[PDB]
Amino acid sequence: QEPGLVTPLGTLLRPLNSEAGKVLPGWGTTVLMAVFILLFAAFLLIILEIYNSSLILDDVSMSWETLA
Amino acid sequence: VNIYGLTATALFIIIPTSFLLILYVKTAST
Amino acid sequence: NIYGLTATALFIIIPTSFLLILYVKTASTQ
Amino acid sequence: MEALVYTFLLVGTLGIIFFSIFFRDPPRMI
Amino acid sequence: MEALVYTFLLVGTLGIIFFSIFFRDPP
Amino acid sequence: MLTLKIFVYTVVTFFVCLFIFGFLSNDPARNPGKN
Amino acid sequence: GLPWYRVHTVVINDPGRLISVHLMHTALVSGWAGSMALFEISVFDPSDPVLNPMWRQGMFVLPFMTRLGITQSWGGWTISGETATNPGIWSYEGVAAAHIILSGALFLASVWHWTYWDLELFRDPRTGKTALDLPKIFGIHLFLSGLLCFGFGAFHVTGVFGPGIWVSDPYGLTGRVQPVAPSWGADGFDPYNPGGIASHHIAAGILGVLAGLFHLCVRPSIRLYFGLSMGSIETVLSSSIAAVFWAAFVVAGTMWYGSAATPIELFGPTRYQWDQGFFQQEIQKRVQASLAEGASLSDAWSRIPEKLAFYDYIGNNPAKGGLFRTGAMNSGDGIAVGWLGHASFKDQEGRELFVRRMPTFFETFPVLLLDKDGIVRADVPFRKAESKYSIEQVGVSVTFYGGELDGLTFTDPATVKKYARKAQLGEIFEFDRSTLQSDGVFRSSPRGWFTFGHVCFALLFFFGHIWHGARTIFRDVFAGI
Amino acid sequence: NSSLWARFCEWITSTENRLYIGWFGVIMIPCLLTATSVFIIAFIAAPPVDIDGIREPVSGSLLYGNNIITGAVIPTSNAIGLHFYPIWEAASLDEWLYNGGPYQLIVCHFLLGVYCYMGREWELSFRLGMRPWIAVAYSAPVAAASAVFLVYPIGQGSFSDGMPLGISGTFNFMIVFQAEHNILMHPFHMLGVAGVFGGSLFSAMHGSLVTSSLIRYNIVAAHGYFGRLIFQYASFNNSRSLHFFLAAWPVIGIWFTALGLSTMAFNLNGFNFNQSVVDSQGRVLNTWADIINRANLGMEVMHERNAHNFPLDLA
Amino acid sequence: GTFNFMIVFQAEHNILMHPFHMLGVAGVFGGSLFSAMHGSLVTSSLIR
Amino acid sequence: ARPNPNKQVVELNRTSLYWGLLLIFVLAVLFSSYIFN
Amino acid sequence: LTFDEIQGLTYLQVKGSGIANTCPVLESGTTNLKELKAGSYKLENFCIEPTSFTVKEESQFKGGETEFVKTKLMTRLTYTLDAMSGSFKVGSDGSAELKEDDGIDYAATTVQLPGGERVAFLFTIKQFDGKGTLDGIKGDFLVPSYRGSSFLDPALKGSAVFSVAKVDPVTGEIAGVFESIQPSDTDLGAKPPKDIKVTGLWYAQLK
Amino acid sequence: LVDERMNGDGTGRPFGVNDPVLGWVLLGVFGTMWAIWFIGQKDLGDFEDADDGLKL
Ligand SMILES: CCCCCCCCCCCCCCCCCC(=O)OC[C@H](CO[C@@H]1O[C@H](CO[C@H]2O[C@H](CO)[C@H](O)[C@H](O)[C@H]2O)[C@H](O)[C@H](O)[C@H]1O)OC(=O)CCCCCCCCCCCCCCCCC
Ligand code: CLA
Ligand code: CLA
Ligand code: CLA
Ligand code: CLA
Ligand code: CLA
Ligand SMILES: CCCCCCCCCCCCCCCC(=O)OC[C@H](CO[C@@H]1O[C@H](CS(=O)(=O)O)[C@@H](O)[C@H](O)[C@H]1O)OC(=O)CCCCCCCCCCCCCCC
Ligand SMILES: CC1=C(/C=C/C(C)=C/C=C/C(C)=C/C=C/C=C(C)/C=C/C=C(C)/C=C/C2=C(C)CCCC2(C)C)C(C)(C)CCC1
Ligand SMILES: CC1=C(/C=C/C(C)=C/C=C/C(C)=C/C=C/C=C(C)/C=C/C=C(C)/C=C/C2=C(C)CCCC2(C)C)C(C)(C)CCC1
Ligand SMILES: [Fe+2]
Ligand SMILES: [Fe+2]
Repeated sequence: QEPGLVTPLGTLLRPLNSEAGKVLPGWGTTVLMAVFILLFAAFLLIILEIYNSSLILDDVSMSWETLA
Repeated sequence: VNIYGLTATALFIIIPTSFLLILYVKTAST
Repeated sequence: NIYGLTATALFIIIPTSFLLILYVKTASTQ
Repeated sequence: MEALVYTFLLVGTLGIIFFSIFFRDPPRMI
Repeated sequence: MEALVYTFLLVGTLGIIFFSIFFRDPP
Repeated sequence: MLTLKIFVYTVVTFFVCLFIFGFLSNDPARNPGKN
Repeated sequence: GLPWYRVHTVVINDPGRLISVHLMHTALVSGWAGSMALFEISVFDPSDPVLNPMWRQGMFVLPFMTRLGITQSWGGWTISGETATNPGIWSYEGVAAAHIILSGALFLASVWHWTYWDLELFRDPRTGKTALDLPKIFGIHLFLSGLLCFGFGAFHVTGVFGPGIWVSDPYGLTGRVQPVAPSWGADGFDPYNPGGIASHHIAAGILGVLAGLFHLCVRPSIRLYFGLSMGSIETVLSSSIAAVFWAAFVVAGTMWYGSAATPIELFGPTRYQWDQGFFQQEIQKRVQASLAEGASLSDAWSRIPEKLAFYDYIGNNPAKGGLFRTGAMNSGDGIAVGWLGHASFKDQEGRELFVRRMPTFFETFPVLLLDKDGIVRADVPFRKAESKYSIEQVGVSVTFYGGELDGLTFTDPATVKKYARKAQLGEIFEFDRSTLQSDGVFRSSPRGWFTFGHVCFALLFFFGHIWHGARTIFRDVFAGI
Repeated sequence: NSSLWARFCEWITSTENRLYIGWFGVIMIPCLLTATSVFIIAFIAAPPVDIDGIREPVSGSLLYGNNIITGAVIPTSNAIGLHFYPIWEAASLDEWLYNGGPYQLIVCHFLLGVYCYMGREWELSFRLGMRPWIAVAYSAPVAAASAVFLVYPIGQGSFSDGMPLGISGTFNFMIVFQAEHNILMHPFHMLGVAGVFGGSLFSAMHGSLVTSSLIRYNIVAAHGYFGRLIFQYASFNNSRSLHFFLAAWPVIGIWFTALGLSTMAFNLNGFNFNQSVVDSQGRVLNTWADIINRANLGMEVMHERNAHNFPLDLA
Repeated sequence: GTFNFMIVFQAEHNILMHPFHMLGVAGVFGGSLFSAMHGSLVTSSLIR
Repeated sequence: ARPNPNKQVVELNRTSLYWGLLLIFVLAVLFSSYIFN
Repeated sequence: LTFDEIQGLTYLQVKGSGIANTCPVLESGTTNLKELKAGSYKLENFCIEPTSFTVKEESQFKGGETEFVKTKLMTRLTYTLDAMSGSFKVGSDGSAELKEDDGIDYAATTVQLPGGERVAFLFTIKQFDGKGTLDGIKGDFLVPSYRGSSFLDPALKGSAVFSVAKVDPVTGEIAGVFESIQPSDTDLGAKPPKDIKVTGLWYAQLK
Repeated sequence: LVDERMNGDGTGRPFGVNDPVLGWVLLGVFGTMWAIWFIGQKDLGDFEDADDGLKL
């Protein structure tokens, strides 16, 4: 149909929204994503067990008395 | 401060407003 | 009682007005 | 409380005036 | 007036039921 | 408190100058008639 | 036509009107924040910050404003309890007014974006049809979020440019807004450590800006693009809802169990502090130290601040409220006005008797005065029931130490029973039950209300995530089969 | 292309805008919005104002135990007199509130706004090729407002004698004015009342006659009906003449009542007929004018409770 | 009144530890389960 | 600025109206006693 | 401005400047205060100008205590006592006496304390009689009712302390600082009176 | 003096200015507007001929 409204701000940001459907052949960088997901899961387990007193460390006290 | 005054004012504001909105929507749809 | 009565009145009135408006919009086009 | 009710009534009246001035039905075949 | 509003709500529900029974739209 | 006076003076002067120079901008020829 | 539950799907393929409706929602949220702040300031009573804290008056938004540094008001008072000098722009009323103005501006922007929608920005240069390059928008927005997070964690909480955050001592007696130095190391993951906030925000901002740059530069793989349906916008909604209820669970859990981000001077004590006798143990240790110093009972018990004794009271326990017991705590059992003191019960023989404290889980608990070894010595029998160890038979006498009632001893069985019932709840306090026509039944803290609301929202949003993921991963059959 | 000023004046003097922003509009809009904002803020919340200048203030704000009917923006303090009292002339904003600055600010901006509104009416009449005399008709309420808010304070020497911006303020001002000047007995107030009543009468009659004659642009049958009714054949058979009379009557009435107001502003009261009918011996006989005088006397004694200190109210 | 009747009944007679009440509970739960399953299957097997 | 193609109208038949009214009134009946306390 | 400068100005120049509310300043003279010859003098042109209007108020917080807080003035100027006349006696040893007889010895005033509460009072020193050393002379004065008995709806005493700071023996013209505490408005008995503390400067021409 | 004031209500200063910055602001704003109008005057049409302008 007819071209839409043209505005200087729209033209300024036009290059950003101009690569729809743009992909890499193959699996790309999925292995790196899996590695980072595994690392994040390990870190989440760290903090969850620390907060749950199921993983006790010398420096952390996990108590209202740590506000001292 | 009485409950009667506040509830009477609220009803008088709302009920005719709802009735008028009903009629206007009926007219606009047709 | 003012809080509860006001809440009950609003809950009775406003959604019923919304539903009636939608129905009257629907029923206009046979 | 009552001051809030008066303020709400005045604000609603002003809003109705604004909507009537701006969101009006376009006049055709005067 | 709590009994009054309880009765009004119950009567409203009964009226809705009656209207649904007898004033349903045709298929 | 004098800053408020400066701001008000600036605004009033700007609007009055707009009014004055508006009517000097060939206003009588803004009519829609034929002449 | 669309049924009543599909009306908001008209902007599913129109970016401009989507921006407009999201702007309208943002304006509504900001307006609610401003109006709630104004109402809270209208209702708040800053007269006494010791026995009538803000968490006692059912204040919801005020603690969140105070958490980040807003400690002054245009009314001439501070949340600490001192006269306010040069309050400045950023006061409670200032914040409320700013939020209201922002809501109005967002409303105007939403109207503009709704009116003009056919922008060339949303048109694909090749095809000429409306399209969105979802990975690149995600990259930009993640970059902005990381930048803002790093700025907040490096300039606001650290006090380098901002005002800091609220920090308090372990027992919540002397707290205020302070700069918080970052704490890198094993701690910081200690939830009750304020430095964790700064360290986390700095590190997460750095990682977020790096990830934003990556997602901005690198295009997704075709296998991942088809697998996650990156071409559709509904998968974005499902993933966002997933992250949202994850965050809701995390925040509700942090609120309920307490943390450095939820100080007890702003939201109130915790259920588990009453369960484990936190304040009771602190008070006992302090009075024992004073006694061992050489002081008597009365002066040693007088050294205990009224705030600490107020915390050791079942009324402030957030787990004693009810679902429909609405309103502030002050409407529950009156306004605290003074501390009577510590009650000591002694039988005629001379043995000191200790009243068993009611567990946080019973609505009604029988009153029992136990021995030093736990053996039952006295007890008010059930109503109009034959007894063998009643107060009258045993002859229990109560004497008070410190506080309003100091050095006064009562022997009349009626007042002894009354004070035993009072001490069953913990510390005994004088209450004004006439100002607010208080019912007499405990309400719930803002902590409990926040936790309940957010857990319910998180469950509903989990269901929403399931539904929207199902819809986005089954679009071909959901097209109207 | 055209310079910046050319584009700006093309935009200002454009008939395509939803609301015409005329060259009078460029002043009308800011003044009117400023007056509206200050009036709303003062009405919603403002501390009591010392109208009488005797160290006792009166409250007229909703947040100070008032409602819509009894709320008002209290006129300026008597101690100020006719002096200009802007915000920057007060030591503190609270002092400005106490002495009654907002009333003066609102009155000044509102008068400027209405004058520029009349100007804008003329301007848009000119831009559309119309005969420009709607502003002349509009001048009558403008003149009345100027006499109420400006001329009377000038004549009486203080802004505290002006009309308060409130519903109860209007009634208090009217009772005060009748007590001090006998407004009801003035020929100009009689002409204003006649103009208002005649305006209502002619409005109702014209509406009924035109609506009845709009059968399935007014036809000549309505003229025959009117001639048969009140025995005034050929009094009004020209539509232009009839509509000109409709415009002329209330405008002239309001002009004359505003002139009477401004005349009393300079202490030129209405008719005085007390102690006129006298018995042969010399005794005075009461008349309805004397009962009006008694009512005025009752109004006058309770006029200012603690403001006067001399027997005669010269102020 | 219904709640009081149920509580008093459980007090006097061990309603919960009775095989017939167990079958009643199983019947109600199975009725809800099968209603949900049948509704879902039929409404999902819908043709265009 | 032009006629938006994404134009649709909401409908609500009488059965839906009855269902909604019944739901509202039943919820009010259930919760009024709790709210009045 | 000194007395000569004040008297050298016409009425038109002073009007609208706020000078009429000011008090003459003693530029000349000596601060030794030992050049004031002992004796009695007729004190004339006795003028007083306050500088602060602190009022005693109960602290809003429960744990607080009553304290003197600052206020904002409402009445435009009209708070300066002037044209007072009386007698002033100074002893050779160092004792001194001050007494006020007539003049404009009172002025109604209204000040708003923080929080919005405005309190009125009658700043006055009438019938003052102080005795004491040159620095630290103390006395008391009467405070009339804020309003007369004729007022309708819709005695009290206060202390003061003067202290001469500079003296000009050739032409008199003694100047100093004063402090006083007086009760607030107590009309209609609707509220207990409050205490206002006023500090300021005082000038006098004893010749 | 309790506080500070402008003290210019009844002085009758010219154009209500008591500080030179006010007069400078007046002249600056007027000069800027006049300069803009002078620059834009070319688009209003020149009335160089002796008999020109709206007339009857
Ligand atoms: C409001 C009340 C205030 C208190 C009372 C004050 C009283 C003041 C009385 C004196 C000024 C009265 C001015 C009344 C407004 C009417 C101006 C006007 O119709 O003016 C119209 C005429 C038109 O001029 C003509 O304009 C023509 C068109 O020019 C155009 O075309 C030309 C080629 O043909 C050139 O290209 C030229 O560049 C281009 O602009 C020609 O140039 C003619 O040669 C030229 O004569 O202007 C001229 O009369 C010449 C300019 C007149 C004086 C203007 C003074 C402005 C202020 C100066 C100081 C400013 C300081 C600013 C400081 C900022 C920093 C702090
Ligand atoms: C110097 C480095 C540093 C430091 C000191 C911290 C410090 C902290 N981080 Mg941060 N963080 C960092 C770097 C750092 N972070 C980086 C580089 C990342 C990657 C971007 C993150 C990402 C991150 C996340 C995503 C979260 C933290 C959280 C935390 C806090 C952990 C303790 C806590 O509040 O309990 C948190 C206790 C937990 C148990 C965490 C919640 C996780 C559980 C497993 C999920 C809950 C169950 C789940 C919803 C399923 C529902 C089950 C239900 C039905 C029963 C603490 C303030 C957590 C936080 O602030 O929470 C308040 C948090 O959620 N950090
Ligand atoms: C300039 C912007 C600005 C500023 C400075 C404030 C400031 C404030 N707001 Mg307001 N607000 C704003 C805009 C702003 N607001 C807008 C635009 C809205 C509309 C949406 C609101 C709506 C709003 C409400 C409804 C409320 C506030 C409240 C507050 C106060 C508490 C601080 C806060 O937000 O809680 C702390 C902030 C958070 C906990 C946000 C957490 C963000 C999550 C964790 C992000 C996680 C997802 C993220 C994308 C993951 C990426 C990770 C990556 C970086 C690695 C504070 C005075 C509260 C208040 O006291 O009322 C006045 C309140 O109730 N605000
Ligand atoms: C999750 C968000 C949240 C949270 C935790 C709170 C928490 C609180 N609010 Mg706030 N509030 C909120 C959102 C929130 N509010 C919003 C969005 C509004 C705007 C509408 C308000 C407006 C508001 C006011 C005006 C007041 C509070 C007050 C309070 C306190 C009293 C507790 C309470 O609400 O009891 C009430 C709790 C319930 C009624 C529980 C609801 C249970 C279910 C969901 C109800 C379902 C009813 C259903 C629709 C059927 C209706 C039947 C019909 C007859 C009506 C508490 C600190 C009060 C206070 O103490 O502040 C001074 C107070 O005066 N709030
Ligand atoms: C990020 C949040 C989010 C967003 C943007 C959407 C957006 C959408 N949803 Mg999803 N949804 C969500 C959360 C969200 N939903 C959650 C949490 C649930 C679980 C409860 C659902 C369950 C759900 C279903 C089951 C369906 C949708 C549908 C839709 C679409 C139409 C909206 C609609 O129902 O018409 C507008 C809705 C109304 C006019 C009804 C509003 C009446 C509500 C119930 C009462 C009033 C609530 C109150 C005013 C505001 C509460 C605020 C609270 C959230 C804090 C739209 C794309 C529909 C769709 O497209 O499917 C084809 C659909 O069938 N959603
Ligand atoms: C009832 C649970 C449930 C169900 C049925 C679904 C179903 C779905 N999700 Mg959701 N989701 C859930 C929970 C659930 N999710 C939770 C808790 C989160 C975290 C907030 C998410 C986050 C999430 C995102 C971000 C996305 C989905 C998506 C999807 C869809 C595709 C499936 C997928 O991506 O893998 C689902 C994968 C899992 C449920 C994880 C498998 C179980 C793990 C491996 C176990 C790990 C346990 C480990 C040992 C730790 C032990 C902890 C112990 C110490 C306590 C589908 C509709 C995607 C989508 O919409 O597709 C278009 C999508 O983008 N989900
Ligand atoms: C607090 C908020 C308020 C709560 C109030 C709760 C009370 C109950 C409300 C029930 C609302 C029902 C709305 C929908 C009704 C409907 O669709 O009818 C559809 C049918 C159409 O049938 C057709 O109607 C034809 C006539 S006509 O077409 O309708 O003009 C006719 O030919 C024939 O009957 C048939 O062909 O309507 C009729 O048959 C007759 C018209 C009835 C119109 C509604 C009247 C409602 C009266 C309310 C009185 C309240 C007091 C009594 C309460 C018991
Ligand atoms: C991918 C992705 C994601 C994520 C991302 C992230 C966020 C990542 C992160 C990651 C991370 C952030 C990680 C971390 C980790 C950490 C760790 C792993 C640590 C460890 C530690 C340790 C091991 C230690 C030890 C010790 C101690 C304790 C002390 C002493 C010494 C020692 C050594 C012994 C998501 C899902 C979102 C989405 C999709 C995509
Ligand atoms: C325009 C503008 C303006 C104004 C503004 C304003 C004023 C605004 C407001 C706004 C507002 C004022 C808003 C509000 C909002 C509110 C809301 C939004 C609410 C909500 C609520 C809710 C949502 C709730 C819900 C619920 C309930 C009911 C209970 C519980 C449950 C639930 C959750 C369901 C001005 C001119 C000034 C300026 C410019 C701009
Ligand atoms: Fe007509
Ligand atoms: Fe079936």
